[PDB]
Amino acid sequence: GAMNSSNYAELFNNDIKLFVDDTNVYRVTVHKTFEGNVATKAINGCIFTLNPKTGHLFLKIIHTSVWAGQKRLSQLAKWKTAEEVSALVRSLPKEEQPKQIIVTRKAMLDPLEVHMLDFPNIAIRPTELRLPFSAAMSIDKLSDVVMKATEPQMVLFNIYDDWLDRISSYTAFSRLTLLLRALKTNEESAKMILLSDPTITIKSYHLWPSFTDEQWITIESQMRDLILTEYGRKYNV
Amino acid sequence: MNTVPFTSAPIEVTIGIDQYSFNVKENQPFHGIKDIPIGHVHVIHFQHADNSSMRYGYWFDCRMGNFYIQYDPKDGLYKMMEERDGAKFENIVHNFKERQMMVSYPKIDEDDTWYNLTEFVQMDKIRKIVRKDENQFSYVDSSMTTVQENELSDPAHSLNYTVINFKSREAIRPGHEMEDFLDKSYYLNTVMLQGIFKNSSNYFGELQFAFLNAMFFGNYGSSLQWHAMIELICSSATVPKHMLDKLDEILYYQIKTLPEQYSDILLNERVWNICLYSSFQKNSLHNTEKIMENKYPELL
Ligand SMILES: Cn1cnn(Cc2ccc(F)c(Cl)c2)c1=O
Repeated sequence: GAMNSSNYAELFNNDIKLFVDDTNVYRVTVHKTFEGNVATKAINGCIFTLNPKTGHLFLKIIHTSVWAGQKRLSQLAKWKTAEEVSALVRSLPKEEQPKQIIVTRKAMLDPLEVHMLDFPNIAIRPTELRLPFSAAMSIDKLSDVVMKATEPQMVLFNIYDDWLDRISSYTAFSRLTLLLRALKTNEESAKMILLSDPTITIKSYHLWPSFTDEQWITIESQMRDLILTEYGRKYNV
Repeated sequence: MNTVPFTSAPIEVTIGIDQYSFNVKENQPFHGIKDIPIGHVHVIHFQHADNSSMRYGYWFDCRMGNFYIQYDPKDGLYKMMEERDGAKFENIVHNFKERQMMVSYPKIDEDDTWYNLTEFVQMDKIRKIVRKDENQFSYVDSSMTTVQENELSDPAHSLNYTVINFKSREAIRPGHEMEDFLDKSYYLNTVMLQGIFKNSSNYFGELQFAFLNAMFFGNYGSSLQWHAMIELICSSATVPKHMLDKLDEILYYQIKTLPEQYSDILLNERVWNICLYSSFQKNSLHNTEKIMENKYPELL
């Protein structure tokens, strides 16, 4: 059934699973035409497919060429997402295929179910959680590879850097969600915090700064304040 | 005109014959039903006074044999049987008819309701859905489950309707996932029509038979089959014009006949609103939409 507050720890057991987020697959800019009408221009997007136990991120770049000549693009985007996820599963050896795929939006359920009819043993699940994966394009290196792509491409990341060397997957997932919740609520502040230290470095092979344990506490604390804060500035509390 | 004589009526029962019905009191002098129109299937059904639970009945065609009803006090129901001795049947029937102990199938001569509800229903096909090949008539009741329901327990007592499943490999061609799910024409026209049913008449016949088992017996599994076969057509962008026109007539008379106070349970909101207002065929069911909107506008 649905993934929610009450079965949260299942993500970190030893059953392979993936989250699929489709919020950044079909991205547009809205602009005015010479005649004073409105039109859209597509820009490159990505599918965010994440193993929450390992932090492996299969970032499928959706190049704007895939929309050429197509109608009903918001609907196609969900099927295109489902098609790329089921291609990914088919490319993996059986023992690496997920036992569950959890979609962050319910509108992906039918598209993925249909593309996965060949895999009746993979449970396709929604969730009641308001996960902040849409903010993945606020991570500079992710945003950069998506915008630079000139063709369809799959890029692999570990969204946890080397954190699992020191913390558990439960705690790494929780840091990830805080960072992204922060980025979603106030990207400028969020980034000011992370890059607040002129002496700190993000490794070439990483997405986030190389914080010490103690520095992560400070950072995580500052990201909590931000999320509470913007909650005031937005609600006047 | 044919006759379904009754040996007697030992328990109080409500008897249904096609869309008609009447009450018989315990040990009332009653020896069955006469003047039944030849050329159509018929259904004679039962609801005991003491247990409105379980409505059961028999689908039959009088052209296929001489049939009668006798209550069985061991199994506790009115059972259909075949009299193979034709002369004896005639002597027995003629005797009940002269003593005026039979009710008359009460067909108004303007009325084509029963024809319209059974136009494509054929006893040979019913007997493939209801497997019991040693009888020429077919028993159905409220509790019988469908082959698809058993996939989701006694196979011999099941309703072997054609399995429709919109999220199945049968329904979905590899590489046409989105196409085949949003426009089921391939599944309707090639898989089901050309492949399984062979023609639209057999399709409509199963559809009409499912509805009638729903209406007369509250056989949930039939209700599900009926809606599924409607929805498969409505969700197909490409349907022969003749099938659409015939479908409109078929459903019009089903909705016209449905007991008003059963529409809440039977009629599936999602399927009808989709079929009438969102689907490819939203503009092709004028008669059905007009009767639905004037009779059950709550549901929409
Ligand atoms: C009179 N008696 C009583 N039972 N049997 C068989 C039977 C009975 C009633 C009928 F309506 C028919 Cl068709 C046949 C019989 O010979």
